[PDB]
Amino acid sequence: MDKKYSIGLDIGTNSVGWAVITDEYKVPSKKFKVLGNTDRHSIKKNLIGALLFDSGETAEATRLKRTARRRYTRRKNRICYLQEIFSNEMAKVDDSFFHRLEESFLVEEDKKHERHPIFGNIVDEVAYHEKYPTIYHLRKKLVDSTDKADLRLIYLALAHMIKFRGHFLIEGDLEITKAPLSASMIKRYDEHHQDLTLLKALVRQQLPEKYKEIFFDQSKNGYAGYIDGGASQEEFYKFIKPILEKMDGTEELLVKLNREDLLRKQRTFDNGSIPHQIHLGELHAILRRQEDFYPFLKDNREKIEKILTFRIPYYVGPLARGNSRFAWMTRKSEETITPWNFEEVVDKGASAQSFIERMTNFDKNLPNEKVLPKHSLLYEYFTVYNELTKVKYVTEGMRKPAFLSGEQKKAIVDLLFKTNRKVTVKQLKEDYFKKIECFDSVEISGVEDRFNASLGTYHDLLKIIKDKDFLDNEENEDILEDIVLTLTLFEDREMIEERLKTYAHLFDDKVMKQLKRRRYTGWGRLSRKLINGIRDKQSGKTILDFLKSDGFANRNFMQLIHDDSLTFKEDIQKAQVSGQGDSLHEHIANLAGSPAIKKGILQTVKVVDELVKVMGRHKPENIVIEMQITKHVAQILDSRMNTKYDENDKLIREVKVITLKSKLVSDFRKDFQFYKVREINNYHHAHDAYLNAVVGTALIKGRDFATVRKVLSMPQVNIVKKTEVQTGGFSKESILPKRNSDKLIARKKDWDPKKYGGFDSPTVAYSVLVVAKVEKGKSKKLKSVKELLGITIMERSSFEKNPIDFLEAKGYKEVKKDLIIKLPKYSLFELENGRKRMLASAGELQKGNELALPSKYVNFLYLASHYEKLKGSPEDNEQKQLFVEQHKHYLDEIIEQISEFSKRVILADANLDKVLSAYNKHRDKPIREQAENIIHLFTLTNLGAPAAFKYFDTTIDRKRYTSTKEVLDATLIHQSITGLYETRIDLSQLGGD
DNA sequence: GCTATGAGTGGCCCCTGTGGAGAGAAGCCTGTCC
DNA sequence: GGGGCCACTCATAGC
RNA sequence: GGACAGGCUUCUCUCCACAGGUUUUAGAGCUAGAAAUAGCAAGUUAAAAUAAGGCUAGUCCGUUAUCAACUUGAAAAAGUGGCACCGAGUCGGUGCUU
Repeated sequence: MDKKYSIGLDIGTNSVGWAVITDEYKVPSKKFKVLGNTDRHSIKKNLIGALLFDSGETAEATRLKRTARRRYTRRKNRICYLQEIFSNEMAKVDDSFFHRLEESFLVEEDKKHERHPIFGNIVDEVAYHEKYPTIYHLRKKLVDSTDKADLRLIYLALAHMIKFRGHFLIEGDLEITKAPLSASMIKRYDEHHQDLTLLKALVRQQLPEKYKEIFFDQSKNGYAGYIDGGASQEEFYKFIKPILEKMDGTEELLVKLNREDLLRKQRTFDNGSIPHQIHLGELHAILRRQEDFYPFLKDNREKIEKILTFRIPYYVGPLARGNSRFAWMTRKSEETITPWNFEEVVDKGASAQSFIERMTNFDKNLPNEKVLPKHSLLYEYFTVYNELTKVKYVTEGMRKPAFLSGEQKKAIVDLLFKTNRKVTVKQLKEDYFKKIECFDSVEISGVEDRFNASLGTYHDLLKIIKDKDFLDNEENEDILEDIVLTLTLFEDREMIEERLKTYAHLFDDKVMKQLKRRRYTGWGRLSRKLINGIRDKQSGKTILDFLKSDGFANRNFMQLIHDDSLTFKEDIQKAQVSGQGDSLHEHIANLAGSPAIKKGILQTVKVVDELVKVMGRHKPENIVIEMQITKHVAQILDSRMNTKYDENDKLIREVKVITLKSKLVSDFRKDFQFYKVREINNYHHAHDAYLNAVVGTALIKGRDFATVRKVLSMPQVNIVKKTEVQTGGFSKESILPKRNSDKLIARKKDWDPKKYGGFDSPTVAYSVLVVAKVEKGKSKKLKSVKELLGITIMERSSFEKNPIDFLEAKGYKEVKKDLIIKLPKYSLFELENGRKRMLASAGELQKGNELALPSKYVNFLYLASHYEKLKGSPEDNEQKQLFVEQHKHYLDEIIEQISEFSKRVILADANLDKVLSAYNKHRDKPIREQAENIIHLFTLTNLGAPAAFKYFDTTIDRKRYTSTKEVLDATLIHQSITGLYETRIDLSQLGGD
């Protein structure tokens, strides 16, 4: 016999609960076979459990980092182009100058040429640093001076301008000197110097004791920390404000501080508002000044100007040669794209059209067609004729509200739609019914004070074209629709002019000019072919044609597409693409929402599949779920379950799908006092799923209440933590100063971290158990070892490619290949007395046990927690308060059970003693305060990584397991997604000494 | 008589600020419809 | 939020 | 239940850019003193990297999504685990079957 049963599911963002119940609300328990090598061949478990998983992450960070990488690469390319231009003349003066510039980052030992970059000699370098303390001084000198200067200084100025060209927020162009920016920066530098001198003098004169801390201590927020340390400008002002208030003569300095102008640096974050035109002007001035000496400058002047001005248009996209999934550019010729010949290579119009169209939705009724623009004339025709199709009007002498004819529709559109941007009900009644039809009293139904459809595009074309006859000609419909498409697709005036150039023959200069200024945004939901492309086989009328005039039927779009006597429904059904059934992964990915809920849905579906496999492949009667997205989950479940068609090819619904809301179950809990505390454990998800299933089955349809109470008191529930292989950044991105340690990772292959510093704290991908021999001690004696080694994310490819060489690189010898066992994150281990630990990383463990607490304690805790906030009748409130007052001794029992559970699995003796001392010290506090503090206490034993918490005013820090050596002899557990299937492997029997 | 290793403990640490252009989805409000 | 790392004391044994 | 039409709000995906921050090196520190050190001077800028790198060599790609174990598979993927009853501190016992 197949015992009828149903599945209840609770779906969140981090957890998926599953419950299986029979017809009588009983939860069966089965005896399962256990694979492995241990003596435990059979384990009994209950058919209830919940799955926990890490929250899903979006793609924002990847997008930002990819954009940053592209920007850095393109800046490097600009610098390389500048150096390629200059190389010919630079070689004539100093051939090794470029070599010196590139290797300057290395230490003196690794440098191949002389250590001083600019000149290679100490005297000239000192002279340059003395005459020109800042690059802005050199910039102003080159702008104003009329003497032939060193080529290397010109290169430095041009490179400094190019590498920091500034923003492009504005198109077009925007001490009397042509370099206001450099002059302003030099003025700020001089003010900084003078103010620093004055500050030092005043501090030394009045308060000499603080001189050393302010001007020598790099560790504080003083001037030294503001310059050589990591102190920010705001922090420096914060620290220096009280000191200036303690001294005299600081009124000017204090006013400067209030304006954030005291001792201001040159390289400041306010530069984000500098237009690129200032840098362009300085560049052009320098080029003009120095072109009279260097022939190559004036010939390549426009190239240098373009390199600064050029940027890739955003609609074009990356200049990829086919092998990038993000690329869409159309490339005319296979030449190497350069900022000088960009115009002749890239089809700007085609690329822009591809960029716009690839995000446009396909027509749902006709998948192989694209929708029309929201401001398309044909779309506006469709909307207007659809609205006026169902309009009912009541005049004098009319018993029934009549329907408008096509002639009336055309007349009304011509009179008001083509003359008014929007047509209202009152305006219609006054202008057509009162004037044209000469009816004094007319009542219109279906439209609220204004028509939602309007001919805005027609009015724009009337304002611009100013020719009504050209607009009203059907022979122009193709040209007008193409014009509207062109206006919607592009935003660049140049491309708009280029494409409309073909139709410029029908219009004057000004008409073409104002057309170039119009833009439209938005798109419709139907395609051209659907509305007016396909024709009826008999009458030849399209959907639009019927909407214009349909006789007494006056059928709307929905009626036409569901009309059995017309071929529109036939064509729509025939056009349904019988494409490959989307893979459930990609099918779920096609949904709208955060990827986390998609992960939850996929896990839920796999849980359902495994449960069906467990129950002997006999499908349940009902599936209860709780969370459009819920509707899509229900659709997916129905599609996967009901798969057989009857003789009439109808859908055989062997399994019914149920959707429920949390409020009903919450009310059921409140009425029958089945309260839950979200902090005690994770069984609440399973209990909520069980309640969902029970309530659904009861609604569709003392024993039941007793059965529910018995079920909710079960201690054995299957909690499974889904293992995940960590991915992402190689390590923390904060570069740290050099230090003699083996834990640093180099930024580049040949950059020894001991001399350059680098990255720190790699993220562990996974660990593998290794049994081998390692030479330890000064005598290099072989020692057989057995330990866990964590593999970084950066080394995953090397490890997977050839594990043997990678392990030998670490010093391990005699590696037994078949003994390597991959252990993903959160792998489960079993210890003595049932104590369980989850492998968090290579060197840290997490608590892997769940506290089983009886229901009556949970009810008492809930009642005490909201003792003064009960929402119900006064009799119920007083009953609950009295019941709380009856059982004050439960607190001692709760503390005792917590102590026992801690002594059994937590092993936090110092923290447990602190907890006991705090509990004894605060035993006279109000009951509700006691409950509030005790609720926080369960964080100590909750599943997951240990965390700190507060108990009254005493704080208990987190207890961390800093050594994974105990699991080296434990029993490894592999659990299926529902945890019903297990495979247990004993690590102790492997790798004996 | 001296060191080395591991073992635990407590505490500190973690890249950030903005602009432009579009496309799409979803949640509410009104009207008509299948 | 949770894992990585450093400064410190200590356990413990080989020598 | 679904589709279209007007409005409010939030959220998601792709591209172009900018300003920083961090790191190493250069910017002769001087005086007295064996040195520890004491005093004085100065301090704003500059170059390169900004996930290791890869081959498809592009002015491209490298952090989202996908993953219990065993057999067959490059992988997507397919396949693999008795039942009923009585009990409950992480699940225990009893009866039939292979």
